[PDB]
Formats: sequence, C-alpha cells, structure tokens
Amino acid sequence: QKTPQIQVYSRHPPENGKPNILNCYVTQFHPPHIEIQMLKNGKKIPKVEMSDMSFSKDWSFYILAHTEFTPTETDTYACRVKHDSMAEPKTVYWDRDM
Amino acid sequence: AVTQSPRSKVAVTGGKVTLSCHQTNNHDYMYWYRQDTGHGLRLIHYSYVADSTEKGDIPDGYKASRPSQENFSLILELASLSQTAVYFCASSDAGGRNTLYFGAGTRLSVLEDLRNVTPPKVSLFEPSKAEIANKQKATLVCLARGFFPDHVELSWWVNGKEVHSGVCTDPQAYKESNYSYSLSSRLRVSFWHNPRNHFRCQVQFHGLSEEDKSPKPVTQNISAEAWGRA
Amino acid sequence: DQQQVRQSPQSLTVWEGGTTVLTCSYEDSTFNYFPWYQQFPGEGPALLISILSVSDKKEDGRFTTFFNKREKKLSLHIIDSQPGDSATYFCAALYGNEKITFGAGTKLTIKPNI
Amino acid sequence: KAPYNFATM
Amino acid sequence: PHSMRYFETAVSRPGLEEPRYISVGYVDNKEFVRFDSDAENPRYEPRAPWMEQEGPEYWERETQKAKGQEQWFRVSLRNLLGYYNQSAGGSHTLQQMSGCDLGSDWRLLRGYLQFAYEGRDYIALNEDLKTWTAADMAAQITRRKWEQSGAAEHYKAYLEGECVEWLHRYLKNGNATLLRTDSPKAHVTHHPRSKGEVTLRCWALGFYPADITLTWQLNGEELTQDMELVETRPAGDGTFQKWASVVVPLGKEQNYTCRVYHEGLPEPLTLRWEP
Repeated sequence: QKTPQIQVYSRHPPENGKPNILNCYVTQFHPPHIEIQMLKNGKKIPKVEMSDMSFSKDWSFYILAHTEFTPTETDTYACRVKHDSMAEPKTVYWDRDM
Repeated sequence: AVTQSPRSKVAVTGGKVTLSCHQTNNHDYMYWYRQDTGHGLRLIHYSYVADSTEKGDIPDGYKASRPSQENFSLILELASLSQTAVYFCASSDAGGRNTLYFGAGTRLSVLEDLRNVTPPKVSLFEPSKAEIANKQKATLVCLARGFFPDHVELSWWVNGKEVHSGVCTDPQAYKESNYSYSLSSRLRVSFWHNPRNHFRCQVQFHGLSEEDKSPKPVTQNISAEAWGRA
Repeated sequence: DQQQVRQSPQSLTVWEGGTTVLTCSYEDSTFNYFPWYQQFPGEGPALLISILSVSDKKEDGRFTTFFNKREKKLSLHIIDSQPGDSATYFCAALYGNEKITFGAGTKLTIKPNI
Repeated sequence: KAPYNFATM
Repeated sequence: PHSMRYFETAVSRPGLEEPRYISVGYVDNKEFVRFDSDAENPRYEPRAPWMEQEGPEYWERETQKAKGQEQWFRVSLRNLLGYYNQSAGGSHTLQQMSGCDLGSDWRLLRGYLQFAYEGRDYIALNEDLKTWTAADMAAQITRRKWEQSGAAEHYKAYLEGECVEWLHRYLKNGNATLLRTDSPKAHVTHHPRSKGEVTLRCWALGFYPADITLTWQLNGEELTQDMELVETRPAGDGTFQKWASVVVPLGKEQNYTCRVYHEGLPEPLTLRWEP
C-alpha cells in the first residue's frame, strides 16, 4: 500500500493572463482507487480531464489530471488527493517557480 | 466428475425435452456438445458463469441454462427429428488450453410417432456342455432382441450384487431390421456347477415416461434367469 | 462451409499388433496447440495426449503425435495396437485461449489376434 | 500480440 | 535493446459489478494497444497511429483473447479470496506483467511473466522459463497447481515464440514513429530565496523520450549531495519536463553551470545564469 507522490505544474511556461493547462501528476500509489480534485481558490474546478489508468514496473499506479487555466497575479490553484494509504487528504498548491 | 441425466430419452416431434448436467470440479466453463452417429463434437451452447449462457456453433433449435455453477441444462422447446443424436456435457477451468472433462453421454431419439416402439425379448442360453468339459468354463450368453430404438441398459446380476469382471457385453446394438435392434452379452465363470448360485440377465428399456401420450412400453426392467445345472 | 479440422479416415480397422496411423489437417495456420481426445464406446471423450506448434513430436509410451507446421498437418501413431485401443480418436486444434475445435473423429477398431 | 493464461490461480 | 510488455489489471468491486479488467500493451515502453472492460463497447484499441495498419481479424481475435483473460482473472481473484481466507465485500487487485526483451540480433534476451496480488509479488516465472518462485503460502498452492498442469511449457512457448515473432512485426510497422525524439529547450531561473543565499534552477522542457540527466557543477566538481531534483513529469502534449536546483550565495551565480544530457540532443547543453 504505497502513498501517492504529487506534482502540480503547468504545461506551458506560465504567463499570467494567458491560457494554459494545469497538471496534477499522481504516482507511486496502490491500490488503484484514488480521488483527485483540482481547485481554483479553494473551489473545485468543474471539468477535469484524466488519463487512463496505468502502472509502473514496481506495480504501483500513476495518473495525470489536467484542466484549462489562466493564471493571474494572485489566484491560488491546487490539487487535492484522497487515497487509502493516507489517513487524511493531501493538498498541494501550484507554484510557478516549480 | 461430470455426470449427465437422463442417460437416454425418447421423444415425439414437437415435445419439450430437457437434458441436464451436473459437475463437481468447481469449473466455471461448461459446454453442451452434439455428436451424430459417433462422429463430430459440435458446440451448441456453453457458459463461463451463472446465470448467463453463450451461443456455440450449432445453437438453432436449442436453448441452454446455467442455474448454479454446478449445473447446466440444454432445452429443446419443440423437438424435431433432426435433433436425434447423442449429447455431451463438459467442464473446464477458465483460461486457455485447459482440458475438457466430458460427461458419459445422453442418447436422444426423436420420433414421428411412438408406434414402432417395442421392448426387448430377453433370452438366456446356458453354457455349452462342450465348453464345460473342454476348457472348464461356462459362458452364460444373454440376448436382447426385437427392440426399438436402441435405448437398452444391460446389467448382469447374480445372488443380488454384480461383479463387473467377467462381462463381455456388446458395444453396439445390431440392426436386425429397420425397426428392430438386438444386443448380445456374455458372462465368463467357472462356481456354475453348484445349484446354489443365482444368475440373472436384466435389461432396462429406456422407453416412454408416464407423461407421454396396447402395452405402452414405459421405462422398464425385463430379466431372465437360471439356476446351476451340475 | 469451413472444415477447420479434417480427419481421415472415418473408420479404420487393423489387426492386433500393428501400428495405427491417424491423420489430420487443419486450415488455420495460426493454430498452436493440438490435443487428441479418445472416446471409448459408451464413455465420454477424454484427453489422450497433446502437442504445441513449437515441437515436432510428443510421445506417451505407445501413442505418439506428429505435428508438421509447413504441410499444415498433424498425425497420431499408436505402435503396439491392442484391442484396448479400440475407440473414436478426435483431433483438435486452437489458437491462444480460443475454444477448442474438434474433428469429425476417426473410429478405430483393433481386431483381436484370436 | 497479447499473452493468454492457462490454469486459474 | 528492444522490448514488448503487456500490463494487465483486474479489480474486484463489492456489489453487482464484475471485476474491471484493463490490459495495456507496450512496445519499447510506448503504449500501442489498450483493452478496458468498462468501455462502452469493450475491445482492444490502437494507441499509436502505426497500429491502424492491422486488419479487423487482428482486433477481433485480440478482443476474444481479452474476454478469456477477463474470466481468467475473475476466477483467479475468487480463488485468491479463498486462499488468504478473506471476507466478502472487499476490493482486491490482481496484476500481471508479461513480455520479452530483444537484442539487435533478433534473439530473445529475457522472458517475463509475473503476478502481484494487492501490490505484493505473488508468483513469477524464473529466468529459465521452466520453474516458479512463490512469494507466500497461498502462492505455493498456485505453484503446485501449475506444475501439475504444465503451465510453464506454454508460457515459454508464447515468450520465446510469439512474443518475439510479434515484437519484430511491430518494429517494422512503426519504424518512423519510435525514431521520433524532441530536444530539450533548457533555461535557468533565479529565485532570491533566503537572506544571503539564492536558488538557481535549471529547467528542461519540450523533450521526448522521458529519460534525461541534469547536473549542476561548481568549478569542475559535481554537486549531487546539495542538489534538489524532481521526478520527470509529462507536459500532457507528449513531451516531458524536469528541473534540477541548487542553493548558492548571492554574487557568485556565474560560478555554477548546469548540464543537460539527452538522446535527441546532438551535443549536451551547458547553461549559466543571465540578467
């Protein structure tokens, strides 16, 4: 039962005001059942595209969530993940420098 | 073990007939196969779990049914003459190339009318007295004859039980006429001189059931017997 | 229509002690597993012996099968033909985990010495 | 092409 | 240095629904086929454009293979519940990895057939393709069952034969597409971080395939014990992203050089901070 690793990052280099794609990347987890939420200012982003299920050579699964986003000088974005291996949901905020 | 029932069945064209199968292999895949006069094993319907069944190569006129994992049934709603054949159930584990374990068989005759049906005349011939003196062995012959169609189960019986060792009972019936079959059977023994030993040739005729529409020849046991001639 | 497994002959009678040769041709060149089923009178078919594409012969004692991918034909040879061996012999082929496809079966009578 | 399994576990 | 791999998953679900079965095929670690039992109309589907070559029969028969596998995993899951004497109304995962490695001489290097139950190794075919390794006691039951049925002979026949035959065919069919690479565009960023120190960070973007190396160096030497490195991550367009980073003193940023190694690069990029 492996605890998920998360990364939150944009597809294109982030230029606030300009269209883009925000990614949540969740890997090294087992079992396959997981819940991923993408948030805009604390609030659930409605339509989030997801990749198909896949696992690694070590047996653990991974998955890419993403949605369209236009970054601004102040809006916070984040990815929130729930999974059997964690007693409580982990939240990870977007950071243009990472 | 795969075990079918009934082992034989006679039916009228348009009747409902229902073959059953049980197995205790805890297998998921079960099959109904059709053989025609000793040749062919064409798949009719199969199933990989209850309560579903799937079409085989020869499904027309047939319907299958899987109530348990243990049981599987083929059903003819209106029996035709063309569904006269022998039927085999089988089971197998899921996955590839697993071996089919087959039941022992179910014979089905389908007939226009039940007029030509006739139970067998059972004869017991006492062992040749040339052989009794010569090789010191007694072949009690039994003959079933003049029956139709060939749906006859012939067992020997003695003082009560049956040995199964010593029986040279014919494989095939003989077609002594168009509506008339016949079936020879032997018993090889020494014991015979003694008149305390009982001997019996029983033949079970798998004829009509009581449901089915003159001595109406039902499923019946007609035997013939002798005592020891010293 | 499509005879995927063709068996020859239909009935074969031989004198006890001989060798029997049953033959079999399949159409689908992808088939890569071939079991033989043996059917004693009144009994149901039971698996006799089997071979995979990757081999040319398999042999269990008296019985021995000959696969041949090129001519696309398969055959069974029984060496000390006893009357015990009298039965219908069924040739089968399949690919992968697809369902088995049987022949029409060759009826073998081994006639006894006397 | 894909593998295919034989006996169940 | 080539390979094929088929990754297969079954998940039990409490309630009415049968287990979900997903099979994914990989060539040189590039997904090319997929089957999913939850799909509207479940069949194997092409993933790379180079598989649209194959004709109806290929799909139809591979689809029939999947449906047999599906039942195989359904039955195997049930048996495993029994072995570990597990209760009903649980969700349990069964997984299979299987395939062949290949030399440039078109010769089998290694065969793979292994399983996992609940993300722990359960049973695996050994390198010889004749014997088994069982992780626990439940696996040892399986091992015996498979020894008596002669399973390894059949897996072996697939691996050495069909896996290899088919890996050949696929590499010939999609030669242009596996050739593709994408050069990293890289740059350095400067992040006045603490009091006295800064963070220098070397990005690499737009690149494929995923494998890559980034190194920071201070005046000849390599800084591995003071560097932060992130797992390589997909952009979602097909390319990948990675960055490495170091904590240096302000004023002395010109000292430090980042380096980027990649297959599609005609020579490794070297990088320095600009104002």
